[PDB]
Amino acid sequence: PISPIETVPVKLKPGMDGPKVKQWPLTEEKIKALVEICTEMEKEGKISKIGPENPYNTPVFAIKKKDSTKWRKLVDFRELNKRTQDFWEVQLGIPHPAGLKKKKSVTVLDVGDAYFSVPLDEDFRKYTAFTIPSINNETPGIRYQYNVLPQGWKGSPAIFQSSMTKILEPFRKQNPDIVIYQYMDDLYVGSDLEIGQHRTKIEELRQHLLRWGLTTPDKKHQKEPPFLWMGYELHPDKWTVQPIVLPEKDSWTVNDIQKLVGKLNWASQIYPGIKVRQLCKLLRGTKALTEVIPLTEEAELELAENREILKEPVHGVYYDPSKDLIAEIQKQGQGQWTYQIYQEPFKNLKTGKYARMRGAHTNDVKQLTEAVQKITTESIVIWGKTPKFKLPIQKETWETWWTEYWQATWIPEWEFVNTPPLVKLWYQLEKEPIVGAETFYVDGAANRETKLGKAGYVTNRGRQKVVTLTDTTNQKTELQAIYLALQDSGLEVNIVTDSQYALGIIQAQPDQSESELVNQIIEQLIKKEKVYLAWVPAHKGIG
Amino acid sequence: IETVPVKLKPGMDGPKVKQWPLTEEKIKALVEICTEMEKEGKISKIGPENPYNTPVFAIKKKDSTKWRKLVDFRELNKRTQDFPHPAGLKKKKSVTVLDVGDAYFSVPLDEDFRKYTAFTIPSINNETPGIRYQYNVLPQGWKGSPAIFQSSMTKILEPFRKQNPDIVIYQYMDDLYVGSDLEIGQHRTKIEELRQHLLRWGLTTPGYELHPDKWTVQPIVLPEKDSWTVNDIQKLVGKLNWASQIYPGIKVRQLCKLLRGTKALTEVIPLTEEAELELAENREILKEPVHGVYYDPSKDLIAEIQKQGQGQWTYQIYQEPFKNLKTGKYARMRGAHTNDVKQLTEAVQKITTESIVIWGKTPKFKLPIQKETWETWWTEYWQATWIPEWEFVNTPPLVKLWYQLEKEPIVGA
Ligand SMILES: Cc1c(Sc2ccccc2)n(COCCO)c(=O)[nH]c1=O
Repeated sequence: PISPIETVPVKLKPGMDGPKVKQWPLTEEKIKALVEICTEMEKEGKISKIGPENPYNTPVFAIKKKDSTKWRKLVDFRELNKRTQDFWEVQLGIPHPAGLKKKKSVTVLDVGDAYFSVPLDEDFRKYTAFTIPSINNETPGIRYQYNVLPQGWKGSPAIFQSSMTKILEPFRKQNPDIVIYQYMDDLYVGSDLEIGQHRTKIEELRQHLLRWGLTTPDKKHQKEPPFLWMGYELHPDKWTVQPIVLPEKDSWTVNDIQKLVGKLNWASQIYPGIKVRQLCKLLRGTKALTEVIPLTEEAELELAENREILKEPVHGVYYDPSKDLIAEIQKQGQGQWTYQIYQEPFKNLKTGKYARMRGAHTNDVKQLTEAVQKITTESIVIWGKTPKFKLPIQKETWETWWTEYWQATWIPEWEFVNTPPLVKLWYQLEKEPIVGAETFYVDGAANRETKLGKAGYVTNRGRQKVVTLTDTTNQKTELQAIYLALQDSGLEVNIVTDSQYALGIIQAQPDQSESELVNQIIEQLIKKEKVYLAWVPAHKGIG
Repeated sequence: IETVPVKLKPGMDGPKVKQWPLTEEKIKALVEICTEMEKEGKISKIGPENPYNTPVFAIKKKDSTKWRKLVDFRELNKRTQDFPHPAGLKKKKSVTVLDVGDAYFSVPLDEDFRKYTAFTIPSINNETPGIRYQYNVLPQGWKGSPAIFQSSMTKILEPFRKQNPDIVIYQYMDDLYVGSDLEIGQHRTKIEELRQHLLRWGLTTPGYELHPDKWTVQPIVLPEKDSWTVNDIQKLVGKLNWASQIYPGIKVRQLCKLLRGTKALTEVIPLTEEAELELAENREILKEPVHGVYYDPSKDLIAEIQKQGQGQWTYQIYQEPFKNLKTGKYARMRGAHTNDVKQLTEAVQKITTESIVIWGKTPKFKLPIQKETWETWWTEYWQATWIPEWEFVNTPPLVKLWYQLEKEPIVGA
């Protein structure tokens, strides 16, 4: 079958010329096959013999099929694909199940063979030149070239898509009640027409594609719902996740552990409970990927525990435009949040979780915001709209925070949902000095070269201290100064320092950071009921 | 109509920007607008053979309850070949911006260059391939556009120009800035006349508009107390020390001397005669903008924005740090209380407008916001035909405190 559709103008990359790689020697058997098959598709008008005026060549190979014991063929278009121009996109982003609309009936058109139905740009055809050699280390060989889109050629997938787009354009217009999704060779058609009505339209569609040289199977064929589509299992009323199986064995290698943790980490999105904490530990100081690791009992319980969670098959539902989109978020710990987008309570569309890395200095509220944002984007791409949020935070808490944050931020229309643990500001620096409180004039310095320093303080109350520190840096020293100040201070403290970093703590006041020292300071800050941190010009007279 | 051959800067290749996800609502609007434009022969559908792409989106201007298509030609423009600005409008009493964008749709664009104007309308949940279009006529927001329409524009304006030399007309892309010193009445009506003049030629050209000089770079004022506490002086000193970067004549030693000795922050300190002077002196230095700062045309303009909280925002337009050409304090627009993005975008626009009026150039923005946040909602409040360059930064606390001290009138108006 070969369609009468206009070819797409395809050209090579700027300044490049067509493939000229030589052909490999073949056994009498594979040669016979290649001749048979090539003559076959030649008669079908798919390929055509060419004269010696074509210097281009690409290596063809033969190999018995996937349970057939019959010889197939394959052309190695690598070189050609390297020279072929870049096309826009082959739609890199697939429809997530949660974004599909519930249809009374779906049908899958397997438009596979179609690749060999769309004609290739004539001018370009010459570049697909390939040769069927001869035993006799002959004179010439059986030369051919593709007239239709070659299987495996860079442009084929893209072209095929647009060609299909054009062919389906009219049908869609004349049948606006039918929705179609295109995915390579699979054409998914769904609607809400009484069984018979549906069947009829499908036939019209088939007839339609047929007219344009597109062969499609008879009897509303091959696959039927549930559709096993890329890890997902689509049912008429809900979608399910393919059973993620865990390899129960008694010997574990580094590689096998990494691969395991991988699957386990993907699973965490749909199974908020999976943990790999211990599992990761089995990778410390690994010398070889094939090294066997004695599974600790802690890991046994974790891995086993994970198996019990994966026992229950999870299923999400489809999108119904006539209902609101609600997204609820929870905090499972510092930096770990869970969310579930749904319309009707418990009838979840999509769920997931985000794991953060504390970084230089961040805070929960900030992270919540960062989550809301990600979720929002995800929603817009899926349901083309932003969900209403149900968040575990006080409106007052939010107000107090954002109205004073140095950076611009925003959280879409949300509603408070009293579900502990609620995220709250662990501490708040005072906006002015505390009356009747000790004042610690802190300072610290360390020799950059020797990494030897001193950190201490002096108070308006007479108290003083200093500590000589080995192997440290000025940053640590200054922070240390502030730390000690907080240690011996009291419930209400005023601390003045010339540290630039402290200034950062003032402007952001994070409740988590990578520097353990800062973490210490944070925990210390959370203990105090009143702390006023003030900064003054370094190397000046303030002391 | 005959067409002028346009080309990309030597060595450059066409833009290949990725389309940002759009909400269903605006996607519909784009389809609506695009199908219409297609029929009118403005744009043509293209296949996948074209690898180039530029982002598109839809916005609704204030006082406009119908969608308009905006494209992010920034990438393309920067790659387009190069081919006047007065002063008067800067000094004018009132200026009116006119959207003369449509006029471009009349002029055709060089066949071979069209490929570079490729854009895509996204599909919800990637259900279907995005619709790929391409311009045939001049595109709005493109720099080459006014650079081609120049001829028709000058002629079209000549009569009004010659019968009204007391008015300044400036064109910056899809906008026409018409300023005059005439009082509100005459000006409004005169603009209406200029409009009708354009209407007669074909294209529809849609308090009142701007006011050039009522925008004065306000100085930085230092607080005054009957008595100062250790803390106060510390703050004051901290600011001054930083300010010396802009005004090297600022000194703070005498104040620092009063700040010697581990005493309570609440402890009050009497200002010594020598300190009184140093302080007073600094006020004098700060009374006016630094000398020597002159706009260098060849260099780009930069604009830093700072969130002051309580709805206030501060900004600085400069070319070299501290050597600011202008400074200002933006107040929240009546209504945009719940979100910063609203205020930020609004601010961005107001500033660019002024950058245009004064220098006739778009300043690069240093936005105090996380990329992710900005990219996701800026379109929702954008109401300008142009899109300025921007980068995101971690706002240093010191600069914020300084400008926070910008002088404010006892009564605005
Ligand atoms: C096309 C389509 C599908 S099928 C599908 C296949 C691949 C990607 C997206 C949808 N399904 C799933 O229903 C299956 C059981 O009836 C659906 O619910 N709505 C649709 O419009």
